[PDB]
Amino acid sequence: IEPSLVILARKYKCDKMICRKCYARLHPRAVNCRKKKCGHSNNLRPKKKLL
Amino acid sequence: MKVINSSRKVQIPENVTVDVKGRSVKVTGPRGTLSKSFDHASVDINLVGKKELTVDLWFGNRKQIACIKTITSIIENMITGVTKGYEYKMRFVYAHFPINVAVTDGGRVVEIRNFFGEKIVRRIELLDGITCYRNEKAKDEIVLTGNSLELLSQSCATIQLRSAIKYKDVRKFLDGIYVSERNVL
Amino acid sequence: MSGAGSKRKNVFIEKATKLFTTYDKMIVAEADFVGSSQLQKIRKSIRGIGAVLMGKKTMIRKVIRDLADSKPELDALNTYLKQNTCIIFCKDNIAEVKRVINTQRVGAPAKAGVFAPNDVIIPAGPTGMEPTQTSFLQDLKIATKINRGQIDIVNEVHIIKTGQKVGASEATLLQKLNIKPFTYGLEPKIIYDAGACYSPSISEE
Amino acid sequence: GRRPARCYRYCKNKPYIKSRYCRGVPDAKIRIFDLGRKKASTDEFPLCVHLISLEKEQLSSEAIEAGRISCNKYISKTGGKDSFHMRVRVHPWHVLRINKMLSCAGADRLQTGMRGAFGKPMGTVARVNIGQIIFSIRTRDNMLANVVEALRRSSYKFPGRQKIVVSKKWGFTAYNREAYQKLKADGRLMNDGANVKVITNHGTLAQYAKDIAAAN
RNA sequence: AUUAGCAGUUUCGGGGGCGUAAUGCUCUCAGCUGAUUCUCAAACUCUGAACAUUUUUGGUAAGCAGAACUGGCGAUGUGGGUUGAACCAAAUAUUGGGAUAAGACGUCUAACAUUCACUAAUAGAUACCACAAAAGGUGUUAGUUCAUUAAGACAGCAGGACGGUGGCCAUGGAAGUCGGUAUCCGCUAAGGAGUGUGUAACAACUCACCUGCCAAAUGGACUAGCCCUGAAAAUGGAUGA
RNA sequence: CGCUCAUAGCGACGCUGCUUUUUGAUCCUUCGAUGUCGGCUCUUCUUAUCAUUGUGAAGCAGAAUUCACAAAGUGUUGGAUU
Repeated sequence: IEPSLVILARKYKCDKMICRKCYARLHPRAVNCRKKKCGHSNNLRPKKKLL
Repeated sequence: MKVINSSRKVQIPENVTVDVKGRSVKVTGPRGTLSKSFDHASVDINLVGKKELTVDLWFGNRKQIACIKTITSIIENMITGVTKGYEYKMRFVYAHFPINVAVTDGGRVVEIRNFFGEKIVRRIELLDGITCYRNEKAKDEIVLTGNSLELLSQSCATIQLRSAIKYKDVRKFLDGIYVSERNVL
Repeated sequence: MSGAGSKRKNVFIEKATKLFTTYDKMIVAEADFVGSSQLQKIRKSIRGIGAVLMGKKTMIRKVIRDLADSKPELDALNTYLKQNTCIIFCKDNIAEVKRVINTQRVGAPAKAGVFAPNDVIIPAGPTGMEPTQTSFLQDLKIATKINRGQIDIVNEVHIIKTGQKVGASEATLLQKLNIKPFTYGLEPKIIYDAGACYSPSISEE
Repeated sequence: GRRPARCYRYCKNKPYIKSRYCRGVPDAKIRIFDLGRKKASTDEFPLCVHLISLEKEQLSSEAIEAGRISCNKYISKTGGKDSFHMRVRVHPWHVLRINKMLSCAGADRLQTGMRGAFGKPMGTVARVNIGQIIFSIRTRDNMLANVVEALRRSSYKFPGRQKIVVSKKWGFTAYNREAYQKLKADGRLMNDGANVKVITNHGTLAQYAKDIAAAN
């Protein structure tokens, strides 16, 4: 298993930044939930990794 | 505040000819014809002779000022697609199960069997300007190629979206068909 | 406005306009990939004979010195619009400076977006290829031909110079292979004089 | 537990203190008030960072104590204690009352429902007005960023809108910063500990030189 | 009712240091005294005004209970508030003309034109009145203040990111990167005895700061208009439609 | 607290609301009369969702479980005691 493929696959569905009200994936350079339920809230964490 | 005038300029290369008639831009290139309407704008698309195309907007504020760069860059996408059209490269990542991929060229469709060992066959048509082919050289990679970016990248996104592991932990499995490269020539 | 903020230019201009009128023969260099590891091993040789002095495009504050000096910032060769420079100043060794300044270079692989010096050779051939690293080079746009029993494209002539960026996929072919063809470092452009040009020729030796 | 403070939020009653007539009222939840170094001389801390209330209400003693702990803890984590000295500029004197009725399912039998309705004292409360300071912090000028965040941290324990101003005075005094600096550099200041006393022109009728030789 | 110190006493009541031991010198530390300092009250006062709205007590509250002035409903319709006992206008003999009042003027519905912004939500639309809050938003409009820049700004893309040194300590091992403490230097435009990821610790990638292309405005912390989140209840559904 | 880690999940000390499925509070209607508990039966409505459908988070390796969203379309039991 190539490490570059794991990096590419984590780029698309693991390296996100999930809002705290809206459990909703955003891009890793986000600052705001893009959705109305959040209230466009500026409260968001990274997606947690594995070990 | 809404500014008095906010224009942009699109540079037409010499082998490309635009045929615009009232917010209906139609490029014609060596490799293929492409067209898109911009009838959702209060915009006078207008060309200066042969080399230029000037998107303009009189008294736009925001949500209108913000749209002239969008519909300038979309005409630039239509231009670059008909000089040297886009070619996307898509790579297979799998943990254990080797993903098989079928391709014919009736509707240029892709068929993705043995994805995660699922026995459902993921037949997917391509958008109507697009073909694709397997990479004999680089292993486990299918290269998409086309004339429009809104067709090519959307076909690639449908391959990528339909190649997900459901009902599991997506941080570990990571089996799919993802866009790797986004070249032009 | 100006003259404010952190790491002030008003404490650099005391070096950037005052000691720039006390020197005879100078070297217009190139600092486009030069390290600080490779720099500390050339800034101890120049330190006894001169200095390594540059304000880096703060140097159009030298226009007030050009009243009687008539010093050109744009009238000489290499008109200073597309590159980075760190010019080499000397008091004692104005003459034999060109030999230790072009010795301490190290050959190394390049990356993507580097300023591409005049001597770059792409790693090719049988010794510049593995049978396992073909599948990376088999990823690119250019189709390969069979020459001397290897999936490889041959390009050993110089095609790129200063002012053209290197592609992104070419960087791993230099980094992963041990092929380091050129020993690069500081590059003298113009031999500058106090109001004129001493030698309007290049000499990398 | 305690009744919701939306009952006792707004001051609609006449003020009602612990006295000869309000006998058995329980104590206040805020026990200690002034926190920090507080042996600090007034020359040390020049910065008066306040927390004023924008609406008039009854800030409960239980709320002032929680805001006090929330303000103490964040600066003690940030720069350690003695880097500030805050008092609290509001005291819970008005006592609340509860006409307590039983939660029993047959409660018609037992409780005098609105007969002798005058409630028994629960808690205390502080009757803040609009623009009345409740949390005054005196600290160094290198903590204008942190004590405003601590007063923001205490603004969420308090009912409604609180405003963190940075006062234009030397800190727990009446004189402005350049005016305290004038009163010190011209020699009309003294050292009463954590506060000044100005050499006035009022004992200057025979002599005032007992104040001169101990001037700040 | 009541908070905090500073000073005097300070030897004292207790702790001790100090001359070798003590009402002997000084420190918190108690206490007495003085000049300060924070909040102060229906049953405190030096001073001290001018059903509905307002003043107002009990109650968590009530379309609850009780008062005071005034105006009403009861007694009283009419015009308006879709509707309505009290609200607004305005009081009633029977009528005609005119101008009005509150209220309105797309249609129901008698009555309009011109003009400047804000709202892009299925929102919002006559006080009483038929609700909504704390807390939020890189939604947009207006604004306040501070900082950056032709000594080349933010942003993008790239080059550097070195030594003494792997700082002291501590330990299988801890070397920039698990921790307690310091934080200076050479060389320069620029280096944290390191903003991080990882490792037998490194290595390797990385951020601080500087510099290269570039060409002109950039960044922040607030303020408060409208709007959005907050915002869930039973028949079908109500800015009156 | 969660080994480290405030906010996966929680969350004291406080504060801000909603609901009318608890019981109070009140006495506005009804005392020339509204038949008052429970159960059986049957229909419809609510969403504050237990399952099912689609999704997103986790301290989600798989399995199991936990948090949330669009969701009220369709289900939501047999019994001993009273």
